[PDB]
Amino acid sequence: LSAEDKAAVERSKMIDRNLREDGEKAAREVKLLLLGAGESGKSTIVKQKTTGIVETHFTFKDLHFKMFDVGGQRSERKKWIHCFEGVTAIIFCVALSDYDLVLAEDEEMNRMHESMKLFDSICNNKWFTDTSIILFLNKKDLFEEKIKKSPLTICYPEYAGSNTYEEAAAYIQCQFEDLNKRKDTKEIYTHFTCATDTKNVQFVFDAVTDVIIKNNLKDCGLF
Amino acid sequence: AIPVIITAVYSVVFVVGLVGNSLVMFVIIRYTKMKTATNIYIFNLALADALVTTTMPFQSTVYLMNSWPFGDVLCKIVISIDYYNMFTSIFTLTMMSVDRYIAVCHPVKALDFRTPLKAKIINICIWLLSSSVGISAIVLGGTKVREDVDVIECSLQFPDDDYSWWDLFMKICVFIFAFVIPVLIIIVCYTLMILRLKSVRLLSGSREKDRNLRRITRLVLVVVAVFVVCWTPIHIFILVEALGSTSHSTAALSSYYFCIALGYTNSSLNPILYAFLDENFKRCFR
Amino acid sequence: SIAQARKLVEQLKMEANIDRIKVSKAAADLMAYCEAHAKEDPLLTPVPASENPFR
Amino acid sequence: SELDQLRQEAEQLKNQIRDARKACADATLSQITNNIDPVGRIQMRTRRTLRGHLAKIYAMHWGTDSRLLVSASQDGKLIIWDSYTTNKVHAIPLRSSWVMTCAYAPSGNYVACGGLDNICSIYNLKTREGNVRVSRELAGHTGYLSCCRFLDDNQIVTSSGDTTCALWDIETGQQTTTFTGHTGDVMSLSLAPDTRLFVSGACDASAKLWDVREGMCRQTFTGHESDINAICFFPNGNAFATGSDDATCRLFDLRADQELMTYSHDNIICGITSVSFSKSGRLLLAGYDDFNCNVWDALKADRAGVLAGHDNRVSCLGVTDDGMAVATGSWDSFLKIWN
Ligand SMILES: CC(C)[C@@H](CN1CC[C@@](C)(c2cccc(O)c2)[C@@H](C)C1)NC(=O)[C@H]1Cc2ccc(O)cc2CN1
Repeated sequence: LSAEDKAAVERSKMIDRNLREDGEKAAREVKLLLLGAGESGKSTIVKQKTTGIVETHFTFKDLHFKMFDVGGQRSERKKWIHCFEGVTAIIFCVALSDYDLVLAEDEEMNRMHESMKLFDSICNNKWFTDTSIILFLNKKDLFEEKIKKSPLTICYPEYAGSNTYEEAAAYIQCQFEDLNKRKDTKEIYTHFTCATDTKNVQFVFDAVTDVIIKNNLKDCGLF
Repeated sequence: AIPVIITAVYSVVFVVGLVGNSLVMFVIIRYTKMKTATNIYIFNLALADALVTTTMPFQSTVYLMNSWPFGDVLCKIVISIDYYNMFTSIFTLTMMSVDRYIAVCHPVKALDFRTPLKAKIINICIWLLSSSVGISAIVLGGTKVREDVDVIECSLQFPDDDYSWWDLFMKICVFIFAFVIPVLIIIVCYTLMILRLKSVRLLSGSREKDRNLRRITRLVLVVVAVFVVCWTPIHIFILVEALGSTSHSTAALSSYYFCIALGYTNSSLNPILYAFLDENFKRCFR
Repeated sequence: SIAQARKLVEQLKMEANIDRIKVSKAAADLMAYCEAHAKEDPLLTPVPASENPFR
Repeated sequence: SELDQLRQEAEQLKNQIRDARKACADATLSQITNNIDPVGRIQMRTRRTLRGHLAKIYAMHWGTDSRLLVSASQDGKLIIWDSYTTNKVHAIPLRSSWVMTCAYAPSGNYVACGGLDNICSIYNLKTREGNVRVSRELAGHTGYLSCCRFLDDNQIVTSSGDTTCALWDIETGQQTTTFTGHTGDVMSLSLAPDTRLFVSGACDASAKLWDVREGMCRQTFTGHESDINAICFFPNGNAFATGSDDATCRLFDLRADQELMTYSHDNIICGITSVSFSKSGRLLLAGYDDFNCNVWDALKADRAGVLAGHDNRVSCLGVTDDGMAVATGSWDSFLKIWN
């Protein structure tokens, strides 16, 4: 038709090609939903002004992870959780040493109970039927001496076991794993780590590789 | 009496293969999006079966009349599209298994090696590789008579000369590159795929992901079985009547038409199996 | 706190002393605006092929 | 006891307001409507499907005219479409990939962009240098922005996540006024056609009328029972219809602030993501989570047609200012234009 219309069509095709070549790398740029309780070891995990979602870009073995820390979002979580359907996994950093102290400023609710409620909310969302949770339990070093004096009776008056480190970690593991109401399509990965412990990148790499194997079975038509 | 039933069953399986392949092509054209790397491969299977099902009335009428009133006009093209189908089906079943293996065992590089552009590139490459054999068949085609019944069939153009060694080298080469390298690659890739699926944590549980892995392994096993058990006795028959000598025995032609019936039944059952088993068509149809 | 309660009660007191007239007249003039502009709406009456440039 | 006395005074005065608006309703809109000619079936087939998005589309906005609309999606791309030719003029990159609001200014020179990053983005579309460049980086909201409808070339109204609406200046970046009074979180904003007032919906089922020149809530009304996430004025400016996450649409007026008409049906139990009017106001277009769009008689409260055809849940729809066509965006990276 007109030359101006042909120029507009050519510009539209050029920017469609640019958009295609810029959005093709968004599949390679894998993304993670990092969330957790306040001062629960979430700040020290990211080392391995918008006042909103903090963006951290890091890679391991050429995979280009993205983490969306939602620590500065004080709004209602229900109405913005639907923007994370394209996330591949959920990182849930909570501290094991936060079982006895409730707020360190007031006495109405333990931090571990609120963490359990948050995990049950974020694990049974209809948006995350098939998003595997990478549960993280960090700062075990402070939990080593904090279990010798204070038993689990402060946090749970139903323990009735042995006041030892391994059984305490196993019982916290058992409480967190049983929060999942559908174990068939959902698998929750857990890693034990400290504030000065390495090999978290290996765990999250194994996690993301397993989830994308599930994806590759899904699109090929087998899973 | 005897040819009444077998021709009727052949016509019935011809009709159901045509209608199944037609509906598969229609849904993959205008009802299911073609962006997945396996979508173009099942498209290639559909096209190859559609090209080879057309020769089923030719096979039926040459079994009936024991000859053909076709000449060199179309026996040349229906003998070129035979090898075109053979190489297409074999190399698509090889590349699909390679794609699945590189999807499972190397998922970090599957995001780079499983782009639709690269899938189209590999598809065009194997299309050209089949087309070289097809054009070799169409330039080495022709017909001749046999001096016992004076009937005619179109085959490779190789007269009585010193080309018998070349014909055996061609037959042994197509046998190796049809049922040694491709079947070996398919078996190795699927076994390594299941071995890698052993070690994963989302498919090696006890409630339902273990039986998900069981049905996936049953899927690849039945695909390999349907391909091999149906396509292989053809290769036994032609390789047996290549190296030595084989006359037109009554047991030979009956086994020959039996093997042709199997090698058409697999192509007829491929669209139905890949429509009721691939689970993307099951997800879309619901 | 008590300041929030004071702010809410004063804001609601400001909203209390506003003019409110009959709802039937609001329905009537809504209907009047709908019928007076029903001609000027392609979604109500489909314009022909010479018009309607989404063709 | 002073706090209890203040609470009792507020309760009895709100009861007085409720009694005044109950006695103010001499008649309902149904028994005035029930003797008019009904609207026939709106068999509106699709005309344009603006393919090109690679991610989930949440917001769209037209101009004063057709042929130009902006679209927002989580791919980091803010595409300005040529609607008639199906083309696209600009592909604006975003610093933050979290977007759920966008607007096209009446002058056509500036666009809105915001989301979970808590920052409003304004880009200059017309520049001597050939590109699309950000002009003012509007920050000051502690919550996520959700609706950013433009007053004019220099004034922008932003609905935010800290339960407060705000009017900004482009040249300074500061809020002139801060609209406060919504208890719940706010994800609805619609400006009046005369550019004098605006209504906003929040999570507490509250629609509040605000004045822009002085900044206080003039009227409020609660008729819903779920989160309100879709608001728009009637084209005459004396009414506004409310779309919520309750499988119902409700119509309120600016003059009495009461329940004029509810748009709810038994076969739909899914929420509404967007609601807009045509320029006549007879048809009300309600998006749905039932993977389609449905139109409504704004007076007869009956289904006048279904714009089914989306592969996913819709999130945004806008009828043009000349009443020409509606562009329903959805989560399946499509944007279908209906006529
Ligand atoms: C795929 C199955 C179903 C048939 C299809 N084919 C199609 C063409 C055909 C009907 C035919 C062609 C020409 C004359 C004639 O009497 C019959 C008849 C040979 C059957 N293919 C064959 O018989 C192939 C199988 C084969 C395998 C290995 C090899 O080195 C050469 C060949 C050539 N014949």
